[PDB]
Amino acid sequence: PLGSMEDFVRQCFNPMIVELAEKAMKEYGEDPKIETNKFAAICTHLEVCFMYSRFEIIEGRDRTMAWTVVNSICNTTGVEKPKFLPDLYDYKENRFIEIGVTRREVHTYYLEKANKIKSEKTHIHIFSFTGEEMATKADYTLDEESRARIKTRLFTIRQEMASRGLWDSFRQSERGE
Ligand SMILES: Nc1ncnc2c1ncn2[C@@H]1O[C@H](COP(=O)(O)O)[C@@H](O)[C@H]1O
Ligand SMILES: [Mg+2]
Repeated sequence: PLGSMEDFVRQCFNPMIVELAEKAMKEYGEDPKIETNKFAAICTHLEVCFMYSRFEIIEGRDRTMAWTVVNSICNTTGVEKPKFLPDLYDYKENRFIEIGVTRREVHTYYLEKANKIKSEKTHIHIFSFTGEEMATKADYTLDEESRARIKTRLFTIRQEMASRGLWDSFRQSERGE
């Protein structure tokens, strides 16, 4: 009763999500059949981006199209150009957003992300599988039920992993970037 994380991924995520995630892994020479906890994390983070998004999706795009979209927004608006390539753009609050989904402590992950991107303008919003969240300046952007729907989906993933004996490994395998 330990299942295959690959089979879980292909069965419990939307195929559009799985295909984007495989595309993203193959781009970096990681194999979805091998690095399966990573495959699941990737799909989960994609699904959160899509649920969160008013918003232009950046994550999930081919890197040349993602930078085209970033540059196009930056040279249309005032906005500072990110050094990395965020997840979303918010046309309302006029800023890029980095979304994180973590199996570690949310403050730890948040500050890792803040330290990587070194931006005063890009908003960071971190979700955990425990239902904890942390967002830049305690500005949460979306309303309560929209964030609750994201947390609920995270719990559903976790329980469905547990059901297959996949949670233990998945939850223990996250490293710093
Ligand atoms: N569409 C995607 N393309 C590449 N990596 C992704 C995608 N969705 C999720 N991920 C993974 O989920 C997190 C996304 O990276 P970041 O956008 O820096 O939080 C990292 O764990 C990524 O490797
Ligand atoms: Mg991203």
